[PDB]
Amino acid sequence: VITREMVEMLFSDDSDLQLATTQKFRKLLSKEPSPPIDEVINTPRVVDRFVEFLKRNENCTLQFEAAWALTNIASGTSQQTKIVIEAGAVPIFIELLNSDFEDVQEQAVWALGNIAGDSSVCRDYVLNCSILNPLLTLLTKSTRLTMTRNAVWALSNLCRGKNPPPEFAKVSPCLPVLSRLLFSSDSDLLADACWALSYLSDGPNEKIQAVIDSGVCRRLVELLMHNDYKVASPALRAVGNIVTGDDIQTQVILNCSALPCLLHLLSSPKESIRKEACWTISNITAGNRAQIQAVIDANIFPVLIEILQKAEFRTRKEAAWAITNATSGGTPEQIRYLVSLGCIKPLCDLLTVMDSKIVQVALNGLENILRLGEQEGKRSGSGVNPYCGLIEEAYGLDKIEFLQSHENQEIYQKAFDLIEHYFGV
Amino acid sequence: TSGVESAVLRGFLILGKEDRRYGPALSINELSNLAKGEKANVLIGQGDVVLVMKRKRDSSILTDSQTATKRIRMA
Repeated sequence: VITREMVEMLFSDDSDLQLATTQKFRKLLSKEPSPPIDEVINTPRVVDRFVEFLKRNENCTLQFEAAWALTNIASGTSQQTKIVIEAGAVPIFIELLNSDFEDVQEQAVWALGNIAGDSSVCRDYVLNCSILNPLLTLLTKSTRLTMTRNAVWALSNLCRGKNPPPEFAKVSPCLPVLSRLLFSSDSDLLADACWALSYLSDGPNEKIQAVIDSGVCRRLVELLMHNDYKVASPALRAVGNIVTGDDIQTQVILNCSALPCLLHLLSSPKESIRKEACWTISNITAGNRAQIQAVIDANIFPVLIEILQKAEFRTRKEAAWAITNATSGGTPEQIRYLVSLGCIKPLCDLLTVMDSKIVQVALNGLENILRLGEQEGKRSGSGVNPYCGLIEEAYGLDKIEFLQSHENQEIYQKAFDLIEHYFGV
Repeated sequence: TSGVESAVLRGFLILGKEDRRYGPALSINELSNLAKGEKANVLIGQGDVVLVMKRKRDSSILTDSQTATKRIRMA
């Protein structure tokens, strides 16, 4: 715990006693396993005294020890970070980003990273204190690998969050810096840079265009094939978010030859990679007919159909979307091709899952196939739906009829209408 | 429905009939403004209203990068 002389020395008037005391407090908070954060902040005036030492530009070591002490306090719970912010440390920490001492700079970054990473409230506050310009300056002027890592990680904390997301105008200027950082070889650097890009590309297509405008797509696609999962996984997330954009934006990713990478990642030994590869492809097959065709030419669908019937369920869900989206936007020849790969059977098998959302997705893909079958039956006067028989063979009709016992009204109403429209006696 | 309505609705999944839990219906020209992952009713054809969502899905239903938002400096 604390001592009385610690308190009395901390408020002395000589730098010798101050620096020694702050170092004692720093050592206490820099100790495992359970740091005495409360005891330090509960002790009156202490937090304010640490903050006051950040202004001591004449004493480099005092600033360093002070920043470190506050850093470990801001690493705790939300209330513990509240005390540091309300002590007024944030605007001072931002000034210390342009400290002439590198050891003071880096610890300022770390502190601000911890503060911003507390909540969306703290994040927006840090951004409102204009951290971005000094931080990006520090990042581009850095000469140490440990400094850049901390800066990027802090930057990624400024981007993280969706409830609410940060004001895009206050975070988007970091995109050119982030773009250049993708060319580094450091795994830790690439990882946080790709996470920051995935945060920024997570939303409306305006935000996605800004990400694209910085020219990160080509590099992001190459990083899909990185041997470190700490890099490939966020890189896939960023690419996956970008192809949630419109047809034009999605095409950028495709012209970077992403599909052969995505095909390869469908066979990944890591479970989360296959799922997000499927998720990414599902957002591409939700595109136009040229893009669906691009997925066909990349020989992706035979694998998706294998996944649809045999993979881990949370991976099957995304493959279902991929097949279903393809049946809604595709040409008759494209849908005819999916049917020839045997997509009806594993679609029908999903009609009985307990995830009511995937049931609707399955129902949609089947209805799409059925509607095209009906249109096909009119463009040749046969009046016969060629896919009704295949669905019957796959016990789809029985399963659709069984859905009339499903509690979900949307599913019930849907199954009811399909039977009435395509399977009337 | 019209060619325009059909083309637009290709980017959407029709979840079912009008559900007023999600409020008054959007028009077809407003529908593109719908946030990814959200649901809305939309006016189509001759006064019909259906509930929809974008087929373009955000990364919401996925895993986390929770490690690490905060880092303490030790040793």
